[PDB]
Amino acid sequence: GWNAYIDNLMADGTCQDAAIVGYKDSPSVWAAVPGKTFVNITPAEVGVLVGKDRSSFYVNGLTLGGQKCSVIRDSLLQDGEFSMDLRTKSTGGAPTFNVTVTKTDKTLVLLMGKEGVHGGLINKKCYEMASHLRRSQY
Amino acid sequence: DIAALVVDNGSGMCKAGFAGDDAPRAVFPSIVGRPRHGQKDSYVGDEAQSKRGILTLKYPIEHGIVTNWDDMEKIWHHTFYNELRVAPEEHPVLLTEAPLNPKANREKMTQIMFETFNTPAMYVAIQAVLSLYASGRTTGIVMDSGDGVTHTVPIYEGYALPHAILRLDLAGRDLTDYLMKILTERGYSFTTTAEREIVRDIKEKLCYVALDFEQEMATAASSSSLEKSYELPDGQVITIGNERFRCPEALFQPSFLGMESAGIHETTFNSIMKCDVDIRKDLYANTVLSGGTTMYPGIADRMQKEITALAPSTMKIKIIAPPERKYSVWIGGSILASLSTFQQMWISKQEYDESGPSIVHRKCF
Amino acid sequence: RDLVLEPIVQPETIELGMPDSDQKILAEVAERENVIIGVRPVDEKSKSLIDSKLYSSKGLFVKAKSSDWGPMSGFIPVDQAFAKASARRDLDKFNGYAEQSIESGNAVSADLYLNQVRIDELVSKYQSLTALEFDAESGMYKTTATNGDQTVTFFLNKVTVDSKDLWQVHYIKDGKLAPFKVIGDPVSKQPMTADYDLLTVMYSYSDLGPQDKLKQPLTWEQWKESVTYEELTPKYKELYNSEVLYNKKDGASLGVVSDRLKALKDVINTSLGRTDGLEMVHHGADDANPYAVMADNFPATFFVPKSFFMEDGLGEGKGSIQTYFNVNEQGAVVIRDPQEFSNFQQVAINVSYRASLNDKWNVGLDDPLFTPKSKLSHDFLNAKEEVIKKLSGEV
Ligand SMILES: Nc1ncnc2c1ncn2[C@@H]1O[C@H](COP(=O)(O)OP(=O)(O)OP(=O)(O)O)[C@@H](O)[C@H]1O
Ligand SMILES: [Ca+2]
Repeated sequence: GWNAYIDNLMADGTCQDAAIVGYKDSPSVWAAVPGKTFVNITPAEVGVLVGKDRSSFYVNGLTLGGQKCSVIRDSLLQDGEFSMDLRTKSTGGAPTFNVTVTKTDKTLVLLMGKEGVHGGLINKKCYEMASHLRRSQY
Repeated sequence: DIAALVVDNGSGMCKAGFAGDDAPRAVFPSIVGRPRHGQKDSYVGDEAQSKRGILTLKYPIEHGIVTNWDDMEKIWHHTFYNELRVAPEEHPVLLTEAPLNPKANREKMTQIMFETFNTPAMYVAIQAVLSLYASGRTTGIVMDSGDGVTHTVPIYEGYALPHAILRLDLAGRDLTDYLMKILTERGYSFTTTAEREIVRDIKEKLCYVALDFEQEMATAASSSSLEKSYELPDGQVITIGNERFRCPEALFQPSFLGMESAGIHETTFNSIMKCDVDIRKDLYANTVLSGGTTMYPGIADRMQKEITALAPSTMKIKIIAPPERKYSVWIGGSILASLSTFQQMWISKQEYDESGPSIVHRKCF
Repeated sequence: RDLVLEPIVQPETIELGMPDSDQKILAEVAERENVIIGVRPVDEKSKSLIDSKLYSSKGLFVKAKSSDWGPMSGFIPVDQAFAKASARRDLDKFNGYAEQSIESGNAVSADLYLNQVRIDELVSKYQSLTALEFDAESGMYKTTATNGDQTVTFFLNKVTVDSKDLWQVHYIKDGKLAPFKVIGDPVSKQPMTADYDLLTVMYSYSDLGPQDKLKQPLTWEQWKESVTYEELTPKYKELYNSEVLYNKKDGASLGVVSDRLKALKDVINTSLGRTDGLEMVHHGADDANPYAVMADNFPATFFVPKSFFMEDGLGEGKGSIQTYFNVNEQGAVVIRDPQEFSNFQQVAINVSYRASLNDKWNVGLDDPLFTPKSKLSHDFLNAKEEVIKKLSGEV
């Protein structure tokens, strides 16, 4: 299933979380890393990702599976790009993590990096997998 | 292992050297000198300044962004081969970019570095990010005023937030024109380019920030105790009074020049209000000054005062003025490309040959 | 409280060597320009000649050595054998440089005239001439002194010269007494004194500027082509007019000289009120040159900004201090040793100054001590080590 791709993307240990979430019609988590954060993300958050108000979450932030994140870059609605870059938010010096969302023809690919892993590696992996799936018409 | 080259960019000057070191090896004005019409041309730097009386000068960057790529390549040739004299295909190269540099620009930077100089690796770092790296910090707000552009840039975990970036097309050269103008109105006659460079040196040597501008204007109107003299190379002496602080007051009130624009303090505040509510506290506590135009004595205290007057009585306000901040950016670049963790951060020539330039948009942020 | 006072006492040896009036002027320059100014040691006969204000001083062309004893240490002998520090082969090279100067006519060879106030200094104050006694065979008072480790004999003639009762020095060559000679100035035909050699000059990053920093060997055609006939700084117009003055001023200064130091030489030579090419920094004075032999540098001296010495707590970092260095009165500072010098630089850079460096100081000493890249780095990069600690929280 989609979990085979979650398994594949997590293999190299750079990322701590990964998921594939349908965003069309009513969103739903198609596949996710068990026992982590993304599996409990709700459809309304996806609706916020793809919604018309692209400004409020800059000031109020948002949570994903309860982890607060800030949107750094937004190219999620641009053809050829289809990506949004975020980083998690912490309290009391607790580590923060890089997040990448990519948008294919049918799915959202979500990745959470480990401690200190730079967002660019996660971004490269997620975009290349997304390109592979779009190439597969997904 | 390899000293990666550090190559800063700027509206007026350039700074270059080897990564892992305390100060730039080499610096020059980035302008290029074509003939006036020819074999014996000298294109770059102090040589172009020296020959400037018989040469035609050009600036590749205006308001931080590269324009004439053609001679940016010449500036790179002079940096790599003449100032550091080290084969840049042999070393990874750290590059710097102005805020909001157009997408195709950063692609052309990549194309030039990889196709022309066959660099084994590179990184592009935003100057303000280096400035925050430069002293103890990964998160905070940078007020970067250089020669071209003024930016207020909140940064979270080392990542500028472009949505909240504000830009102000007002910097030192407009102040220079203004100072020449209002110095003439004091009874003097500053009008030439030589006179422009002299007024520039006066501004650099004598301006400071008044804590109470109206009171200071009153003090200057009621005596000459703060007035200074300056001796021209022709030995003639001019005197400057309240202009000393009227000039930098323009940073807070551009209306002094007939401009309908907020001062840096209010635009810093508006920048903060565009940011996540939850990180502003740290931003409030990490206000970083960078650029030669932030070197005025008294600017940090006055900024503290203005924000305090504007901000909630609860808000903690901290103005950080690193003392060499006019070059702190370059230090940060040396640091960044120094690191082992940087090994992943290298863009490789192979990635570019396989995937093309658009990886820079995905990988470089 | 001797712990600081011996650090005070050792500077007293240079204060014997170098006049406090000049320490006043150069301290005022160190206030007016926000720079550190180093200077090599000079010694008390140099005090006598500086107090004379009478004569030109040693330069670049006159590569002959600052002499090592007595009256002659006041000057440079025509024979370096009377200037014995370093070894024979080196004094032979210096005699080479003398012969070169003589053939070039950038040195003449000149006769040495001393007046009783100088003798009274040398015997009484300086303890460095032995009592004269008349010999009717020489028609001169014989004297002796340990010029090297050897005591050597000299015969001194009281002569009416410029209508003063000068002593004229003489020495035995091949058993015959010959008048003793020193380097004379080809222009004034008067003996060149020792210069002031300079040690590092250090500036804040706030004026780090390549149009000032760059070191530039060239000479005439390259300069006069480089600058258009009105990209002018006034004296440079004469450099358009004359190749000779360019060769004197830039060629001797040329060294590995930075243009900032080229302007500052004009500033300092003006400020010291000397005239007619009289100077004390003609050498251009970098200690970037390849022959920056180390032990000549000591004990050294500086002028530093008044603001400099009230800046923060002692014990800056691994470079640490508890007794505030070899401070001297008249605002001056002194240093005994490369470790003290290197610590003083390491602090100055922690006042965000930038240190000039040269491998020969380390090569002189054969312990790793002056690499900037590694060793002489300032503790704001220790603060980047704290930045990486933060990232280690990230990383
Ligand atoms: N002593 C001084 N006092 C005030 N301003 C100064 C001083 N020295 C230099 N400047 C100003 O600093 C500016 C150059 O700084 P810097 O090289 O950091 O800018 P830049 O990076 O080229 O500009 P930008 O960041 O817009 O590209 C110039 O506007 C110059 O007038
Ligand atoms: Ca810049």
